[PDB]
Amino acid sequence: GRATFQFLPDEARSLPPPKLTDPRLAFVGFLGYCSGLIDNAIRRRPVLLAGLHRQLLYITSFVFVGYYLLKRQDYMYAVRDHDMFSYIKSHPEDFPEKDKKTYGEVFEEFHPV
Amino acid sequence: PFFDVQKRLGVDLDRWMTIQSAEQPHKIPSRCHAFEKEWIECAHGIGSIRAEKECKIEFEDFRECLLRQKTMKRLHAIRRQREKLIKEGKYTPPPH
Amino acid sequence: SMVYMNIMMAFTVSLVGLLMYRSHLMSSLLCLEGMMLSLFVMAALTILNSHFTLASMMPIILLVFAACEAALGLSLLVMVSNTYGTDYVQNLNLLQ
Amino acid sequence: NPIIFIIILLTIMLGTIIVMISSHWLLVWIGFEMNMLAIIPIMMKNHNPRATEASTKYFLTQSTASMLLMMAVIINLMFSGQWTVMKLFNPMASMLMTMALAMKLGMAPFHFWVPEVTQGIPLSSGLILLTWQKLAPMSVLYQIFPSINLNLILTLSVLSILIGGWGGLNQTQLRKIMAYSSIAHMGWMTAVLPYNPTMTLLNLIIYIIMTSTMFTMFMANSTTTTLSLSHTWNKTPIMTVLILATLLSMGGLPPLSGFMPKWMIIQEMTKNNSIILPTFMAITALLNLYFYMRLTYSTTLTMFPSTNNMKMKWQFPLMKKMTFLPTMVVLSTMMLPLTPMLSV
Amino acid sequence: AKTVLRQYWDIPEGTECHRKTYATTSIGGAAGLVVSAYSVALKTPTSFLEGVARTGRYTFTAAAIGAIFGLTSCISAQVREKPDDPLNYLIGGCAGGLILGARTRSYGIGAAACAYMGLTAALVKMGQLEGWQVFAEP
Amino acid sequence: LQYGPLAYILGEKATKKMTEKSKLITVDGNICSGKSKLAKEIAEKLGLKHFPEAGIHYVDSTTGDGKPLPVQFSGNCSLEKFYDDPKSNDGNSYRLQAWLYASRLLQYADALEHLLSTGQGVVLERSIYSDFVFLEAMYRQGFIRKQCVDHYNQVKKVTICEYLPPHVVVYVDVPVPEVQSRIQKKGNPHEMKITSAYLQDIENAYKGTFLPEMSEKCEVLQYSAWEAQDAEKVVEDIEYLKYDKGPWLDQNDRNLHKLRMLVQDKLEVLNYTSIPVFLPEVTVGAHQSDQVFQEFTELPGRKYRAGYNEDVGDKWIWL
Amino acid sequence: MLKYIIPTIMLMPLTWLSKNNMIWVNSTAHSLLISFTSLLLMNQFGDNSLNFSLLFFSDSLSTPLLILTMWLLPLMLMASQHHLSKENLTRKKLFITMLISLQLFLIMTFTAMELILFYILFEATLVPTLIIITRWGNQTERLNAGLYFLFYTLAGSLPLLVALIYIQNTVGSLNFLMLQYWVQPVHNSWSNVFMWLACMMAFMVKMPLYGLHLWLPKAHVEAPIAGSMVLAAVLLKLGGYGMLRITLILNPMTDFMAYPFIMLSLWGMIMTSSICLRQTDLKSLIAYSSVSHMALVIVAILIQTPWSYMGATALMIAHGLTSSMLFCLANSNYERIHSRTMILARGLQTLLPLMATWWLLASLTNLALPPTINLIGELFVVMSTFSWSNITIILMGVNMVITALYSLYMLIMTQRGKYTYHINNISPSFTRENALMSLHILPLLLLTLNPKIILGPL
Amino acid sequence: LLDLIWLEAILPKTISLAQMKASTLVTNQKGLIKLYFLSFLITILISMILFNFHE
Repeated sequence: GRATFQFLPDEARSLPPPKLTDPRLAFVGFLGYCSGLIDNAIRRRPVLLAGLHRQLLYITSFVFVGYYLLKRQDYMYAVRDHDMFSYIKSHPEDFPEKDKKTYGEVFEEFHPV
Repeated sequence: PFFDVQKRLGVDLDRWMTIQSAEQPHKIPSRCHAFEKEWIECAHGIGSIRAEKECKIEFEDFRECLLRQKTMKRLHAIRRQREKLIKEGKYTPPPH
Repeated sequence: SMVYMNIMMAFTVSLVGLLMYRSHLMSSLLCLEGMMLSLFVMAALTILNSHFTLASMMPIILLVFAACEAALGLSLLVMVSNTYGTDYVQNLNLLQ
Repeated sequence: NPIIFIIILLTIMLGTIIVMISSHWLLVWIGFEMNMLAIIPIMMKNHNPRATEASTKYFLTQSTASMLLMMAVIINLMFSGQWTVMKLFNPMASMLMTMALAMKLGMAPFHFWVPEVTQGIPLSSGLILLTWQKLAPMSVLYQIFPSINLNLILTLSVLSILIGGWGGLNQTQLRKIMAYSSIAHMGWMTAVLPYNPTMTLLNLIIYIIMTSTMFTMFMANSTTTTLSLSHTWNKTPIMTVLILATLLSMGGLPPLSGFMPKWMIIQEMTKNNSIILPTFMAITALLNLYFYMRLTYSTTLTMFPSTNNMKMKWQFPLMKKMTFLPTMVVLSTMMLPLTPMLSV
Repeated sequence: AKTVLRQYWDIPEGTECHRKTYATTSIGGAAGLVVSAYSVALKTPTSFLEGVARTGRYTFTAAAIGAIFGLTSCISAQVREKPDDPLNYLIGGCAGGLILGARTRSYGIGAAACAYMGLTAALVKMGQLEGWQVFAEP
Repeated sequence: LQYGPLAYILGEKATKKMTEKSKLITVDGNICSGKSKLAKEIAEKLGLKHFPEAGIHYVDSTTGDGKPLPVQFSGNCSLEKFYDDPKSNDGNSYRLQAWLYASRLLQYADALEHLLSTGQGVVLERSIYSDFVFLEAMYRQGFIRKQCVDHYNQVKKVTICEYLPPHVVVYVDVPVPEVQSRIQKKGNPHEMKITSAYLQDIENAYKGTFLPEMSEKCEVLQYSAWEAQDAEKVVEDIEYLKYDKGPWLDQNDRNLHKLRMLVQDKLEVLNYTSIPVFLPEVTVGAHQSDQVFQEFTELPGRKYRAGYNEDVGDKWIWL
Repeated sequence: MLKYIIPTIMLMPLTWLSKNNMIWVNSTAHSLLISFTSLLLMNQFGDNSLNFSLLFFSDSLSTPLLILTMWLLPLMLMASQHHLSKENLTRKKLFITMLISLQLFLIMTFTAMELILFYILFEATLVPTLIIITRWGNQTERLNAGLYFLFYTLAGSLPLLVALIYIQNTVGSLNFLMLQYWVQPVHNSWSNVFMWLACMMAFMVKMPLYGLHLWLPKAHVEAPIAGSMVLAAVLLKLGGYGMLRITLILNPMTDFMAYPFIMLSLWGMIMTSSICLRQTDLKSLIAYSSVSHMALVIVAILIQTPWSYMGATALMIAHGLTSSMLFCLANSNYERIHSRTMILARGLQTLLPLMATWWLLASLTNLALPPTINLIGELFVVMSTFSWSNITIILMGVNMVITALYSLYMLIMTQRGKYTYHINNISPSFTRENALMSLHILPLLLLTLNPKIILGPL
Repeated sequence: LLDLIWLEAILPKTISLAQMKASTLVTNQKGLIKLYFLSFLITILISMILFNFHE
């Protein structure tokens, strides 16, 4: 949690990175693929297959940004579990070892209809 | 949200004029300068949620350095210790 | 001491019934500029006995905005009388 | 006039940065002082005698709401003399703090700051600029957060949606219908702020997006609900389908993404064994939906396009950043497993 | 304040039927002042001795409700079987609500004042009966 | 005429084209008197782009290319059908006046659009102010009702806010009602027998109604005779040109005036007269009904898809 | 579902992608082809259990219920074309796409693998239904009925989220129904009443009790083009089955307070069918039949211990096919006489002889003539609640009495004559009018041969 | 006489209940800038007396 005011810090090197052909990155920009079609539909285009140069660079936008956004999402869970397991590792008095007991110990309710 | 730009790049936008013992342009301290430096020494790496219930000694006297609350009460009650016995002797001390 | 109770009693020159009411709105903008010197003084009594040596530039800067603030508010109060001739806070047209 | 309109407009967001970039209560005083100085011209531009009699009702409400803040600073100047932005060391100060700042964000008390300004300003164009003043004090309640009384911040917030809800069923003027349900969406976020103060910002970033895209849709002609009828068959029938989608999204229905906050925000409100608190509010925003249904029953059912007037010409306004707003304000509910790990 | 509840919820618990309804008319009596203060402020100026808010009968109504609101319980707490129960304290709902039903005539208000007040009556003592806590922390 | 903020900070359009050549001029006249015998004749010498008066097809006379689409889609009350003056009808004879006013307003919204763009004077035929003179004898002849008279009377205070007045406004040489022979001898088979109640009343309504703009600071040049015919031709050519700069303005009222400094009289009229869909933007009709100015919801609400073939004529891919 | 959702989304960029009037034949062609693939991998075996792929499917193992959900888009397009063909093609492309968009979420529903995936898909509907209610109806009382369809379904379903998120952080996580091996019991308390009650009441608002049925003859009375979402809204009512997923486990031992749900829904059953014999609107006649013998399952679920789940499952798709066709019998014979008043349509049975069989074999399934899927369903419910208390044969027997006099009253109103009027009503029930009236009884009596496919676990 | 009355009486009472109280909160907010601020002061004092707020 240290090294304040970074977009993503230096210590995110040992994370996988989240490489492509993941369905979110297909979906990020699929809505942008839908968004460029709206961009024609607002203005009485009347094409719905209009100028491709407006219909491109929406795809380029979301995918690049969404990739560069997801590198810290996988970092923040990785730094989340990293600090929990240390506090699990110290203080064993807050984390006891439960006893293993099979179904020869329990006498449950017993409620039949 | 607290972006904290001024910790990244090392300019002090303000900071100097924040606490009672920081710079003192010609080094004239306050009346409670000795307790500021002592109390800030207590809670530094402490995360301030345990500092409210652990330190609790270096803060309380510092509150009582500044307002002099019970010092003025121990002084005021001496005006009622004596000074009903104005007429019952004990001037104490004679001048000077 | 009692030099703070008076004046903390004198901070109640807001009192909100007479901070926008009644008419002749100049009477209400009056106590908006007169609510200062209950902040300009109440700061100045605290920075000065307790020798901070640096925060006493803040009472100088406390006037500089509140003068420019109230001067802006006085510009608009001509505009309510430029359209009418009388300020009269019981003017109300835009409901809520 | 054109260049000086930027320099006024530029310093509005420069006023709110110093609110966030500060370690010192004097600078956060200057920060949204000059915002109250640099909004007053934007109220004026076409000089109509309601606007002059509206900004002056705007003005002194944000002069006192300024002025009590400096009173709250000088109290805990006396107590321990530290001026960092942190816990306020005095319950007589923090009480005077939170319900001073509740006027700038206006909560349910400190009431008519919100309808009486936003109604009838002839600049209905924007007045999207009333999203900065909801953004500056929220950046102050992120730090003050571990020093409150926990009753006042809820009682201003339990009253928030119960009275921001009822207030607008009795309306036609769609600026007031946007002015209302703007106290309600300040009710959901400060009911949560004592419990895990992030997953508050999730509600705010959603609220900037869905409200900014509502005004841009409104900038063809739209003034009143009866005028919201007469553009389906005249201007563009695709506008009627779009204005349906955002409202049904902003009501919180789970096929869209205005259900993204609540779904997450109850994950925090219970988990803290507080159950009767969300069940009141979750059933309260239900008649916050009867604004939107009965608004969608105007435009999407061909309700009387009379007075034959043809717009045989095209439209050339500037719908800036509009093509990407109802593609992140509707379709994002699947694509946010962690938005609350970017913003956290 | 909260200590009023710390003398309400603490000592009587069904018995001592005078101090029960002496303290439980203080709270409901006090809230008549709160509805009086906005009815002279949010409503315009009344007659010569404000607060004289338009129809009156405000603090005349509110303290009368809390006057019976212990009394319907503390009678019926001990006379039946001697606990305090959710069905015990249910009884103070309807006829406790019917003060607002008696004045400002019924047949459309009074039974609706009876019905819904009986819903919110029993849940309160049910609250500490399960240990419910509204404004909590971890 | 301004083009956004970015072009406006480099070169402004208030006064480097209007070098006193604003000269926004109109005529008033009466029927068969000041049509084009005097109005259209003076374009040169002074360089004044003439605009026609009115008609149903003015919106058809723009946006293209350009041929006028028929009276089904632009359903009005049909020049040479309302001459039956139907005092008892469905109807409506008032529904002409709505489209008469909106075809009127777009000429004056292109007038100011043309000047600051170029710098030329413009003669109009009848301005936006002439539309109330018809209403005087539209009222006293029984083919109108009240609660329709008040409607455009409420539009007049709404839609007319930024309009700088015309300059040497000419009441044309108008006879002593010789129009009863002018409406007959000059043809006009459907302009017919309807008596002096429409003849005399509008003539009495040119004097007592048009007087405040005639008494507004822009000096008028009035004639009342048979015609100009080289007696008021050059006299309204030369001595009106001397009244273009010298004997021209008193309170000055129209100059693209003292806010011509990239300020509210320089752009904020020349940015609100460009793109003339915001000019008839408050031309939205009644509260609900008004009992004359209506269109039903789906019939004739289904007369729109016939006029919406592809909804934009030509634009292709790849651009 | 591996990919059943993935072809049925590919139906959607086929409709607008097409030509002119070919848009009807292109959609109905491919939509029938899923009915092989729907059957194909499903109906496998079978003894504890078929977890299917992942966190997206438990394959709807012991409750099939899903093949019937896939008939309908190639059943409604042939039904809706009667009075729809006057609008624009741009809106005719819309009304096919939102109908597919209703089938998309129902496919991930009924399987759903979880309980929180269920709810967000349980509420993912009601937006595309409401568009079919408000637009595309007839004259007014659409708009209040558009609001009565909300605010019962949505007021109840929000206390699910308070309780389902409460379970997710109390006992492990609810994410699987097969991590429900560890279940602590739920005793008698004052908080465990509400945990049972809030988790249950949002299902009662869709499959109605006698109270709170007030929205059901509102949306079905004033209804789209030819029953076009009314066929969907009868599946959606029985698509609130998830009480079978919840209450079998997950507070298993609360029968203590079943009794205000029994007696309200067992006496209401004998009355809400009795309150319909004086109906004058024909589509409101069927709309109360759908109240009565749907509410027999509510006393069949809360009473546990199968020989009821034998029948309570068979009753969900008993009138899934019956009450669909009865709406189709009334979506027809309204195109010819423009009123739904049951008085006016007399003089019949001579003019349209071929559809006389379609009236009877509909109304012979409520009389239910034991070798069908109907009296194999009721006679397991009857032999179940007999073993609760013996006295319940009385009310449920008089239920069998009045619905016999009820179903024939709709038949016998057409066996009259002399017709008095009606130069119209010529059309002799064309090839489409019998085709979409078929494919209802053709699977309905077919499955009576081996109805082991229609059974729970059980 | 029952199914359209005493099921329709209790729940569409709530429609006519809230709109009875959605009128007491625009028609009593009728301007009166004199009477905004007299009502802010009651709110600022009642926070002092009531409860937890100073504690």
